[PDB]
Amino acid sequence: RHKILHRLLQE
Amino acid sequence: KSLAKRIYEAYLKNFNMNKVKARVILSNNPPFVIHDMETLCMAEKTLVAKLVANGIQNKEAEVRIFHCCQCTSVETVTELTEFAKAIPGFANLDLNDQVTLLKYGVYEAIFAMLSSVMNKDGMLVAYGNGFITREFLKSLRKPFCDIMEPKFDFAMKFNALELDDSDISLFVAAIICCGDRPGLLNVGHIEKMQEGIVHVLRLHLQSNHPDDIFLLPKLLQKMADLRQLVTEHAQLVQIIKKTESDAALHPLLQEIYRDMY
Ligand SMILES: *[C@@H](/C=C\C/C=C\C/C=C\C/C=C\CCC(=O)O)CC(=O)C/C=C\CC
Repeated sequence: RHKILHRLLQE
Repeated sequence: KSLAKRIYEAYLKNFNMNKVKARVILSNNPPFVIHDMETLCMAEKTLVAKLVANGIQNKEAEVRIFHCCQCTSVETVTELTEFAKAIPGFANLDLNDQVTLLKYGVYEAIFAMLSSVMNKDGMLVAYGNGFITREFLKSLRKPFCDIMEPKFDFAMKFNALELDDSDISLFVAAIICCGDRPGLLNVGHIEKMQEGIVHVLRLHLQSNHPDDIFLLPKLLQKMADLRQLVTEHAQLVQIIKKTESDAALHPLLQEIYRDMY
């Protein structure tokens, strides 16, 4: 549901 | 004592715009002000704007402002995740916790943070390159006018406190991590984090603003006021996407907004 946010933290 | 400085240091690197700089600028030339549509078009045309707006072409002044607004949100939200990471013990939290706090958090943090560039006369734009009149923002056809004004109303009362960058960083960190947010995997670790961060503020206020001994109560209040504003903001944004054919929402913004109100 939150692709961008998960990617942001993990990088 | 270590926690507080670490937030200040983390905050300083992450955010391009800080209170001292906004106040200071307000130095060969003063930031170009837009008090008019004509002025906005010329401001919109200029090399800096063209470079940094993604080259928006919408054909609606109100539509372009709303899209232009978004670059700031995405830019701030990206920075907020990094700030959150710097905060001790945030890294530990589960992805559902980290993401959930951010989705509710990012817009609350911005509104308090937005204040420093904000002035009763206007708000700074393009990393302080431009000034936009509050009147002009308020003039734009409904419902575009509504978004800026209450944020400014909050801004006026919030500015009055008044907070150093160190003060904000602590305030911001507390806003980001809240035990209350829906769907949190663990309540106790966030609540424990809040106590730490909030406690630092208490110690901090006593040395920093001896003149005001009541700052913490007033500062704490702002979060409740801020929560409403995000609800009010969320509802408005929803209106635009349904009402207006023209307006466009960034993918990141949609994920944050969805399920929030
Ligand atoms: C585009 C024109 C205007 C940009 C105006 C305001 C954006 C600033 C802050 C918005 C913050 C949050 C948005 C909240 C949300 O939508 O969710 C470029 C331009 O011409 C201005 C550039 C320089 C001015 C001289």
